[PDB]
Amino acid sequence: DATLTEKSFETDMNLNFQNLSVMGLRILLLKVAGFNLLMTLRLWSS
Repeated sequence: DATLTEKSFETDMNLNFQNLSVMGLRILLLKVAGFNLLMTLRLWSS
């Protein structure tokens, strides 16, 4: 029950290339993990 933690830097700040950087990285991570990593790790530690 919490927001994991803080950092004050790990944001998106969409605007130019940075947008595709944070967005593209998060979108891919979920596209590669949502159906692969999350499946493997589910049985394999970490």
